[PDB]
Amino acid sequence: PREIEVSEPREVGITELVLRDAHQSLMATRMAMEDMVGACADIDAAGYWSVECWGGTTYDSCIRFLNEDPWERLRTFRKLMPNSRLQMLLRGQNLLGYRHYNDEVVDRFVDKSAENGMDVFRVFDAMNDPRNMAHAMAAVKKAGKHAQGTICYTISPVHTVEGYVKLAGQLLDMGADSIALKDMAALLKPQPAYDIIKAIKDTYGQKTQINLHCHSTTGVTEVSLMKAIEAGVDVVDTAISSMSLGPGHNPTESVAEMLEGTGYTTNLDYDRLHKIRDHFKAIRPKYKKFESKTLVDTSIFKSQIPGGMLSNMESQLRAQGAEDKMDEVMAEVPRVRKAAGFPPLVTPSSQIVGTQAVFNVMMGEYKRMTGEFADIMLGYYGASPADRDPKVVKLAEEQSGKKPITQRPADLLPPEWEKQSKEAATLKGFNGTDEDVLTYALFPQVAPVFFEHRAEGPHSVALTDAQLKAEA
Amino acid sequence: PREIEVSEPREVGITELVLRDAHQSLMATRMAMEDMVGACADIDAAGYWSVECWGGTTYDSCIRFLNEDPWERLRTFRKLMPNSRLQMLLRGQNLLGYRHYNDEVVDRFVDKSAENGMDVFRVFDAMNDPRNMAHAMAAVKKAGKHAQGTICYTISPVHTVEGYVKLAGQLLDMGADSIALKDMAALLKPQPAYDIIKAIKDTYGQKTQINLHCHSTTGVTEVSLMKAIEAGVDVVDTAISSMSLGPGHNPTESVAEMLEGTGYTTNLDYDRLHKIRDHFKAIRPKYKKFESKTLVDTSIFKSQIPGGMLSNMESQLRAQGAEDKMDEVMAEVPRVRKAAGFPPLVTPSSQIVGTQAVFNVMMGEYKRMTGEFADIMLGYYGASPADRDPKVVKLAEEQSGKKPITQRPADLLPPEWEKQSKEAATLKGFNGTDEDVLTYALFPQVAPVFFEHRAEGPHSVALTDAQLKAEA
Ligand SMILES: [Co+2]
Ligand SMILES: [Co+2]
Repeated sequence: PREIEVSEPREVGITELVLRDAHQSLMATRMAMEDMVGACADIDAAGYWSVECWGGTTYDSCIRFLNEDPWERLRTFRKLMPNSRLQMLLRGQNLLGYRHYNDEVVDRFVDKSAENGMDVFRVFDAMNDPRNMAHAMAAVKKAGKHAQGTICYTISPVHTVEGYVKLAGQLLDMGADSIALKDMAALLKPQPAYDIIKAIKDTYGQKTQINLHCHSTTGVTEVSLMKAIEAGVDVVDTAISSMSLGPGHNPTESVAEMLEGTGYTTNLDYDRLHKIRDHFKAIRPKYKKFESKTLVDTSIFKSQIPGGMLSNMESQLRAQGAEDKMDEVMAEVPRVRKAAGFPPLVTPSSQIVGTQAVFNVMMGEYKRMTGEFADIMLGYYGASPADRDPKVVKLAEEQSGKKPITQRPADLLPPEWEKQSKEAATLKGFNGTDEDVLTYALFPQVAPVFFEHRAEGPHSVALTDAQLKAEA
Repeated sequence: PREIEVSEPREVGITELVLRDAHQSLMATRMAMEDMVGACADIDAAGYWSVECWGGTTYDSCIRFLNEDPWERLRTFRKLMPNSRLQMLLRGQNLLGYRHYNDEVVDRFVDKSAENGMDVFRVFDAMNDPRNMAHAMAAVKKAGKHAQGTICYTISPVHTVEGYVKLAGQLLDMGADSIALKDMAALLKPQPAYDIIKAIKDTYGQKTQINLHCHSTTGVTEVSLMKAIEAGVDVVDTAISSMSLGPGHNPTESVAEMLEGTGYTTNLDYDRLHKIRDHFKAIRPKYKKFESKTLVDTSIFKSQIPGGMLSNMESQLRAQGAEDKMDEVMAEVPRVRKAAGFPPLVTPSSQIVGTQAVFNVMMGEYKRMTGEFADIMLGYYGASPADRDPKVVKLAEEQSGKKPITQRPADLLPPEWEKQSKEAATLKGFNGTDEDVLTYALFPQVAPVFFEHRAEGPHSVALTDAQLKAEA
């Protein structure tokens, strides 16, 4: 009988994700605003450390499918949840956009987010390249808001506890007010959860604030949450029980209840949590057309491939006849990833790698690369966790005509704000605010159609109470 | 920074529940035999410590809804899973029946179960009265099979770690080959899971075999499983991922994967587990008409009332108009339970207490008691964990005319085998075996209808592949 050191009795902070990541993961970010605002009061009085309610795919979803202005959604939340720390997910130099943007666009986006009420900015990069997060972090500090540097967790031959402790130091070196360990594919097991959270605390000290964001996709992360807390994690992200599990997250009430008697405790009001649970439990059924159909999947521990990525490929394979070659492409991924430097397999890396893996089982190994893949191999998306296969790099140099870069990609981007400003100002509907110019800069394709319909007001693509009853 | 003692690195045994409890909890025990046998080979080679595949509600379900002979199902499993230890759930002196039976019926039932292949018998009692489990345990030892004494976990003012360690000793005192901690309502939290499993091991020694059966109804039991393993639990019950969570159990693959690096390990073959997962993942959809619609519910931690019990009452309340008195009956339960001696709230105690609670909010407090309730208060179902309110006892004595007893109820039951034998032998279809006589003794009402249709062969009340496609 050995022994395990655990942190002193203490409160554990909880961030509620129901308003953003939960519906983004369980119902394709289609959650309408009218189905959320009725819980904002209770959520505000629940006792959460922070409430994730913006950023991520919600901006896209708002203008693309709900005819809703993300900014207006941010202002209503700021108003309905006055005492809460609002939190968002922002993908560094990419913001919530489709590409890297010149620093001047980042400054404004952060600026307006803060100005409209955002308090905590979780800045992250798919490649885990601290340089892509650098300027975003700065803008956040400039606006006097909380800058949370993010480490996208993943499993690979080059990812080690030491490798994560180093990244933490870089994030702190660039002024991170706290470090977020983000595990979107529920790959973080219990021992690793404990060792990593302990290693960071031991190296930079107990005052270092760390927030653990784990999905429940594989079904082992709630145990990791307990281990992270024993290791001393400061805040853990959860989703209200009526909106949890599956590709979602662990249950807030479940994570709050499991601690009774451990010496660890949460600052949550269970009666409030109970109102928020019922609120979404009544609403969720209307979103049945967008739910996933797998509650637990551990396959990723053997294949390194996340369901969303696996399926996306399977379709590409049928849409091209002989898909049965799935077994072949499922074996090419590991090799393609390695070539790219073992980037964490999250959007967009996951589709970039997945797709390329197909063009390797199809035409031939790198006989032809997509423009996106070539861009990763050449460094236009940043630095990889491990050096990329010089061979495949050269091949990309020859197939693209672009030369490899190794410095922060945005270092080559020219000012564009003025160019954006003018362009958006010619679209019917444009209201003149920077907010709208950002909308156009982030979604050039949708900004037009949205600016023209916005006056109609937001909508819902969910079933109506009528459609619901008429179905069953 | 304090420290927590954990058991030495070691293998943890796993019992698969997919074949019995999983479908009993997720799809009203309607799982057809033709939808299970195709996984028996893989399940047999998976590496499970035991495979729960009989007993519980499956006997009833077989003869009542599937026109299937439980005994034939037991013989096919014994044949398709030759190298596995088969396990079942048997409710002591009640067997799988509707009442206590004279010892001679228990002897035969166990006898035939063993003779038809059952290896591990999990004997338990709703009231946790060791005397009701006593003879069943004996019969199991007589037949040279594994006798697992069961402790139904629950939370109440009189249930303590000490109180459970005592029960364990009684179970061992009556020859238990191992102790099963059964938590049907997912009430077992992590610290309690650790303390109880440690207290038992510390008191009777490390060789004492303990199996932990936890449901996932509240969403905190997988963390309890980790704590039980650190405390030294020997075997934990899980359900294959495509048939888990909700009122079900934790995911077998999830519980197997979360241990990597802890020093704890399982003896499971992940590829086999992968075939069993897909097998049930393809079949499960056909049982959609019987699924529950709540994945996580922690309400029971505040109300002591399990969803199934809560709903059952709510219907009784509407079926009697003013149900809105739910808030009243939900407050009477605690008081009614206390009166009965705080019995664990599982079948049948839960309905007996729930119903009576209504007749207390309706007619008046105990103005009228059901015959079942009177029976609990008088002791015809056995001893309660804590002494019953002498007042309410007297009231039952007066309303029933029955006198209170305190000795094992079966001590007053006369031989009945011969009486059963004759009676069943007059039913059209009866095949003459003791097996059939038992069927009649356990389900007098159904034995007739089943004995007459059995020749038609088993059926399925699930959707057909055709009905499935035609629906969506
Ligand atoms: Co997430
Ligand atoms: Co059970």
